[PDB]
Amino acid sequence: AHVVKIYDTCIGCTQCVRACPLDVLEMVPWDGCKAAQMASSPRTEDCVGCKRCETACPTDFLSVRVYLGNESTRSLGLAY
Amino acid sequence: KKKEVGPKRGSLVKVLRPESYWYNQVGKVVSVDQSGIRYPVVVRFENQNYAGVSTNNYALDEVTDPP
Amino acid sequence: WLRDFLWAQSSQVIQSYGSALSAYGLMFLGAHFVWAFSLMFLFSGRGYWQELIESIVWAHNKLRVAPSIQPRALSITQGRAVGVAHYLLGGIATTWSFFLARIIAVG
Amino acid sequence: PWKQPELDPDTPSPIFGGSTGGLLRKAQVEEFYVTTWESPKEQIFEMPTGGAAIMRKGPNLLKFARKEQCLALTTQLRTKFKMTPCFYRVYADGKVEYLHPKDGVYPEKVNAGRVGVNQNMRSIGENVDPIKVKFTGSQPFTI
Amino acid sequence: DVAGLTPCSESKAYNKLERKELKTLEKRLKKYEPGSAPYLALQATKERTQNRFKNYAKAGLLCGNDGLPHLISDPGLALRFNHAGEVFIPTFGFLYVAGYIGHVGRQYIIKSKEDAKPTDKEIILDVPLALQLAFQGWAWPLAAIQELRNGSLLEKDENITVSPR
Amino acid sequence: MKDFTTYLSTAPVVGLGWAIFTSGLLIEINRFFPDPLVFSF
Amino acid sequence: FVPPAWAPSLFVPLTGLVLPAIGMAWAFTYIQKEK
Amino acid sequence: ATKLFPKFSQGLAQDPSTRRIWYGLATAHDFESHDGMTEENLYQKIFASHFGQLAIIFLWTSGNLFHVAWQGNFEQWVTDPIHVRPIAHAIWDPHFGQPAVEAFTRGGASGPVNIATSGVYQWWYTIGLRSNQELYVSSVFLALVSAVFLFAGWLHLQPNFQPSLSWFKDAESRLNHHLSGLFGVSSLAWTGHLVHVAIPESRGQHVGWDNFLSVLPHPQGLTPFWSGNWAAYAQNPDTASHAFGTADGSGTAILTFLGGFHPQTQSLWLSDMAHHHLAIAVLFIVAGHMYRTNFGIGHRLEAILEAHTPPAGGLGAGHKGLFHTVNNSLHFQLGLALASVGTITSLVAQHMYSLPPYAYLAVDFTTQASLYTHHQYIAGFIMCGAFAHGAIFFIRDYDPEQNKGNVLARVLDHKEAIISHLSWVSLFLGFHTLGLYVHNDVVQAFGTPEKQILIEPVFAQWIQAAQGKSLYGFDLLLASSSSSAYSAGQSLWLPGWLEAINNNQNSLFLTIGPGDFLVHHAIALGLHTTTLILVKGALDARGSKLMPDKKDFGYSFPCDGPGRGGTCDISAYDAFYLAVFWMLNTIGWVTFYWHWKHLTLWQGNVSQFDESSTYLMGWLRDYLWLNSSQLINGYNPFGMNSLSVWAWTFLFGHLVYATGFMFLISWRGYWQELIETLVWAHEKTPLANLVYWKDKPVALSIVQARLVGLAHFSVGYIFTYAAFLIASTSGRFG
Ligand code: CLA
Ligand code: CLA
Ligand code: CLA
Ligand code: CLA
Ligand code: CLA
Ligand SMILES: CC1=C(C/C=C(\C)CCC[C@H](C)CCC[C@H](C)CCCC(C)C)C(=O)c2ccccc2C1=O
Ligand code: SF4
Ligand code: SF4
Repeated sequence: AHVVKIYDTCIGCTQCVRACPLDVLEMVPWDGCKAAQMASSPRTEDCVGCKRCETACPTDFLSVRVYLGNESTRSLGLAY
Repeated sequence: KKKEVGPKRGSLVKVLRPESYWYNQVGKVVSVDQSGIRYPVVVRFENQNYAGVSTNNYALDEVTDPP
Repeated sequence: WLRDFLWAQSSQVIQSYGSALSAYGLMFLGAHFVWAFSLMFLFSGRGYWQELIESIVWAHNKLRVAPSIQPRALSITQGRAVGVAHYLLGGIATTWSFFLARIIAVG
Repeated sequence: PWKQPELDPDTPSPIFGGSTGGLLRKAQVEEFYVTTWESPKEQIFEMPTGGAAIMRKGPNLLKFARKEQCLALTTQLRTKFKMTPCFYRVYADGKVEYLHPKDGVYPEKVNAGRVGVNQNMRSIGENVDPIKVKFTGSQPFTI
Repeated sequence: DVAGLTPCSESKAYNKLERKELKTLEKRLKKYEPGSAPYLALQATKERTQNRFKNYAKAGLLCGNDGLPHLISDPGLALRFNHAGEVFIPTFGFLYVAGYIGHVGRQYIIKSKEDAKPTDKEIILDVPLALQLAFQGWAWPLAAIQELRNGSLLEKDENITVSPR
Repeated sequence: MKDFTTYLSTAPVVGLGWAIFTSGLLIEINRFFPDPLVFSF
Repeated sequence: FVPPAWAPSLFVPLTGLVLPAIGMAWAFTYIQKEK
Repeated sequence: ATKLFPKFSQGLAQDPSTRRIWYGLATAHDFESHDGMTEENLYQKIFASHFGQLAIIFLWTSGNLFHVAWQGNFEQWVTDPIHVRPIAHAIWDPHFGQPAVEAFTRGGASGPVNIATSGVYQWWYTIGLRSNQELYVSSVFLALVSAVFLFAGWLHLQPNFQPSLSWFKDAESRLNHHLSGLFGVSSLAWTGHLVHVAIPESRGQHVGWDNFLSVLPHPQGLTPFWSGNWAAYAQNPDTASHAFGTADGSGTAILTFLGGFHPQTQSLWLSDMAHHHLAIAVLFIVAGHMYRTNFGIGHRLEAILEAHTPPAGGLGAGHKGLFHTVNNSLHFQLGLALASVGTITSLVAQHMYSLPPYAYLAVDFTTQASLYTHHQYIAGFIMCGAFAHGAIFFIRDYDPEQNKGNVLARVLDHKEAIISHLSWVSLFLGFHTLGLYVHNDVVQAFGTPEKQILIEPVFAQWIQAAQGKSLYGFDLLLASSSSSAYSAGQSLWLPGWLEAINNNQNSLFLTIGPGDFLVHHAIALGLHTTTLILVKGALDARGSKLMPDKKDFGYSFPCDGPGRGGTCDISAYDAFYLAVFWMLNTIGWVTFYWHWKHLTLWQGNVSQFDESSTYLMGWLRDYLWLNSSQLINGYNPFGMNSLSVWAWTFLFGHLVYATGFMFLISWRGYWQELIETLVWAHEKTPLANLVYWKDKPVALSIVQARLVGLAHFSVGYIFTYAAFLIASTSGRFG
């Protein structure tokens, strides 16, 4: 499926997870940010690449990136 | 700890981050975190980016004086 | 329709120059222009024009004439609206000019 | 959460007529998703696959063909009535997989029990150029 | 007599075009009584056409094989054949006016930035300030080249917003 | 008055004023100098 | 050397009907070829 | 899942959708993105593909020769090259009706035939082919050559025959061999064939393989060549009253400098072209042994690249590091090759019509128009391909650490300045050209056309007066005998060239007026705008402010979503796909100008073009409406003339244009939802749900949609203009 990569510039604001319509991201404990939270993608096989997480990222550039490629039944959003 | 880990709050800074929207731009320091995070320098900018935000966190090595 | 309706007619529109119907021919040309100009908004997208605007921003920043209000490309919905509006206006005015010139000259 | 709940097919479905955007042949060929919640009272909600239904006072079970529909129903129930539902995925052979509350605390929380995966520890824009990774099968963002 | 072309006064197609225009104006005029407003309107149109055809002649304008006047754009060639007033003087005048516009816009951009919310001044114009800068732009090239001399016309590449490579 | 003046100070109103001013200037120039093409004093 | 007169009556239906039909048959079997 | 059709992509194999087919075709020959691909395997696949394309080209020209020989009138056209029209191929359509069969019988044929417009008849008459048996043996020999090339590609693909990586990367030896052998001795053999065959065949002497090694091309017999008296070859040139098919007014000359045209056939002299190709061969051979091979002499590419750096930091590091950049990145070489070849075919198009090299080619108006239009469209297409593959080079294989401070790093550093200046010049040209055209149209509409602005193109007229055209007057070179340019070559090529350039009948330096000036500025606007789009796509290919990480997303990706205001059409592929539209408009402009000017020249009403190209009503009415009367009357309820097929393919092109509008305007969400509804309809129906699809039907990708819309748009454009051009030039001429 698609590739979801999260960098260290994330501030743990949990906006990307709330904007996710397929429950791909998660919040794990961290020490590199003030909020002590870091975004993770343990369910990247269910991500369709809608880039809704990138819209909700408040940091400049993007702390979360979605790269398309190798579309599957789950990645193409097919009910059939 | 001694002095402060970053620049003086409220002072103008120039962002040296190349991938940032505010590269070679002047912003105002809001607060500098002292716990030891990667990007403690909170900078507020007068002009918003395409996402509409105006604040970002930068590290110590990507801020200089306004020339 | 191509020959006996569109080519058999519309000869009054193109021969209207030098007469009182020449404004219909000018409006016909302007309508063709607006219809063609709509296609750049109907096609393409936003990132291309955004980067072009970034280059123009660099050009105005070199001369220190960059506006305080940041210029941005039209939104995708806004670009679609501009494209459909100019497309409809061009087609409507084309048919209007052709119909009026043909029906006034020979009618 | 502490113990992963097991789905019950005998739980009553919410009061609804016939759906047209319901489960297709993929439900009997590939996996299909099933959402469960616990309604304290009867009320009318809007399904993402059609019109409106009425949930029963008790357990409620619904079936969908896409996980996005299940999460849309979940967030609608959480925003409108604070229901906290949970959906499973059932394959063709009957394998049941727990999907939304992986630690039972929802992904908005942390719970100090999830290991962060697929996290690049370098800043964005510090990735190598595609010329550096050529004829290797490794993307610049995958390192 | 440059580019194998004849002057408009010496040309025959120019006079033929003028005669045809006068003929069709007279044909339109003959359908109205002399004591009617369309008659005076068509007489004024004919007088304007005759004045324009007289002014296009005896002014250096030349036409080739169709009676439609042609314009020479190369300086020097236009200078030695009295064709500078065709495009050479108008292009200098347009450059003067365009520099006026650019200098006025630059002055308004610079002078409305050292204040709180410059976008508010951009969207709601300071009309007395705009008129003052409008009446102060008569010496735009002097101020432009002086700003070039002191270096305030151009910004250095360190304070300029730049796209990543 | 000053609120109405700031409304008149908005960009579309001053653009409209410039539009009428420039259009009227060019129209009066064309009317009192009928159809010129070449600068001949 | 010179082809016979019935060559347009044979090669044109062959490359207009038969050859595209067998090409589409081979392509359809190749698209849906599974392990 | 995991079907075997995309064997070059394991990820595409595990795609249960119809898109797997489509992405299995568009990514077919992109070997750099294939799984488990090495550089040596990529080079071997490239070599096999090149041999395949060569075999296809040779098979195609063999088929052209065979279909001209069989079901053609080559001998009848040889006898009378003025009246009877060439025949391309016979028509066997069972859907044809009897009036359609009767109407298509032209050129003295026994069946329905197509009038040839490719111009191979004139070319094969010029090179010396006269009989149908010669065309037959040439076609079968080219078919054998194509089969040999296909077998060679297969054998070089086979193991223990694949070339090494250093064999492909040996740039110096390849450059020397292709400069000296592919261009030098090839041109030497071609001009030897010219001297041996074409000049005797143009002088009524048959030279064949049977009588080869027996007939001497020059009566002196090669002894002036060894004696150094090369001027003896240019002793008795062909006279003005010389027949091309016969020996009347012939001569004994194989190499000369008789600049101009043959008066009988309005084409360049065969001896002049033979001398030209001999000089070209000598220049290529003497420059084909300059680079450093395994011998001790030669030139190293990297040494000259690194040494050519301006002092005092004019270009920074200079041209250093470009050798590895060219050698490692194949897309850079692809872009350079496509740009050079596009400039070459642009020059070919601009030099065929003014200087016809083939006998009886200028009289064939439809042939010249079709050849010019085809060459210009191919030129624009590979111009755009050069720029697109340059953007591909910038995205895929470009290491700034390698070429740091060089010319590439510098032009990537100030790319904003280049893009801004090109945008400014595009805005300037477009604003002033549209303002001038609208001003002229309004002035002509008001009944007083003398008020329009007609800026005389004095620069081109001054150039043409400096090159021999005395129509504009003036006293520059090649018009006054006191000039050194007139004195030099006064008895070499000037008397013929001046006669050719002072004639208004041919297309050699035609009269240029204010309408020509305006359309030339329109052409300049089109070229500068397409250049602006393509260099903005190439320079911002690997990154921009909206997408700094554009290199990680590849060359052809749809968008980044609606975030940051909207990011659709941000890849360099989208910039190329917009530049395809702009290139199509520009080539449409140049072909409209060429077609209207040449049609008014052939009709003799050059004044109509002079007074009608100023305003766009003249372009719409006197060109797009007046000349389309015979096209639209190809088929009607009254009957049918010979231009029925051209009217049908004209409407066909307008239809494909509309389908391009379909695939370009509407985007993916509506069609995806409609496909979902159709999937439900097929799933929930009796007597039809027994069947099923092996792959799930999905809507086409956004990049795929752009490509399909571009293809339909370009196909409709090409077919429409080809139909209009051929029907207008052939319906009233011959
Ligand atoms: C007699 C004095 C003299 C002069 C006139 C020059 C001049 C030149 N030398 Mg040089 N040279 C000199 C002495 C001189 N040199 C000496 C003493 C040495 C030591 C032996 C050299 C060694 C040397 C080397 C080794 C090389 C040069 C090169 C060059 C050229 C490029 C210089 C440069 O940096 O680009 C000029 C500076 C720039 C910053 C370039 C800007 C270019 C702009 C951006 C392009 C604008 C294009 C624009 C769109 C055009 C619009 C027109 C429209 C119609 C399209 C230039 C023509 C180079 C060369 O051959 O190039 C031809 C080269 O490789 N020189
Ligand atoms: C025939 C139709 C048409 C026209 C006129 C234009 C015009 C333009 N496009 Mg193009 N374009 C079109 C179709 C068209 N497009 C299509 C179908 C595509 C494929 C999708 C593109 C793809 C494309 C790209 C990729 C690019 C352009 C660019 C441009 C600009 C070129 C600069 C120029 O020539 O000076 C301007 C000339 C013009 C004719 C513009 C029209 C201005 C006139 C004078 C009217 C101005 C207003 C007037 C005073 C009336 C005011 C009142 C009114 C508003 C109510 C210009 C805005 C380039 C650009 O943005 O420039 C940097 C660019 O990068 N276009
Ligand atoms: C007065 C302000 C101002 C100034 C000084 C400039 C200056 C420049 N622009 Mg910019 N531009 C402006 C406004 C301005 N622009 C506006 C409002 C727009 C949006 C329509 C643009 C759109 C634009 C584009 C798309 C491009 C430029 C380019 C350029 C450069 C070429 C010069 C030129 O005439 O380009 C031509 C400029 C125009 C046709 C824009 C004219 C817009 C209107 C007609 C003028 C507005 C005047 C303003 C109301 C005055 C305010 C005074 C105040 C007291 C009220 C130059 C750096 C080009 C470049 O990059 O060159 C390197 C280029 O490609 N500009
Ligand atoms: C010397 C010539 C040459 C060579 C060797 C290449 C080679 C390549 N190019 Mg390039 N290219 C060229 C010319 C060339 N191109 C030209 C002239 C253009 C401009 C049109 C382009 C534009 C271009 C783009 C924009 C892209 C490439 C890409 C590619 C790669 C994919 C090829 C492949 O295996 O897929 C095989 C591909 C296909 C089979 C698709 C072809 C479909 C065509 C358009 C259909 C034909 C149109 C029409 C329907 C025909 C019927 C007409 C109708 C009337 C009957 C490959 C490296 C791609 C790449 O590198 O991937 C990132 C890429 O993105 N090229
Ligand atoms: C219902 C309306 C309609 C529509 C939408 C179309 C659509 C089309 N026609 Mg058709 N047409 C129609 C009715 C229509 N037709 C009718 C009724 C007739 C009469 C029989 C024609 C006669 C006709 C001809 C003769 C031709 C077309 C062509 C075309 C294509 C447009 C090519 C294009 O986009 O280039 C964009 C447009 C241009 C490049 C030039 C536009 C024409 C201008 C006026 C010429 C002057 C340009 C010149 C350089 C100066 C301008 C410079 C600028 C800076 C101002 C497209 C398939 C052409 C074609 O197939 O492709 C070339 C073609 O040759 N049509
Ligand atoms: C061209 C283009 C742009 C760029 C267009 C922009 C930025 C809008 C420009 C509007 C101008 C500023 C309107 C005013 C123009 C003149 C300056 C006003 C008239 C001047 C005369 C009176 C002198 C998009 O943003 C876009 C977005 C989505 C889909 C397609 C497109 C698209 O095609
Ligand atoms: S939206 Fe961005 S900053 Fe916020 S938690 Fe997600 S990756 Fe981090
Ligand atoms: S290409 Fe489509 S999905 Fe992408 S930004 Fe544009 S409209 Fe949105």
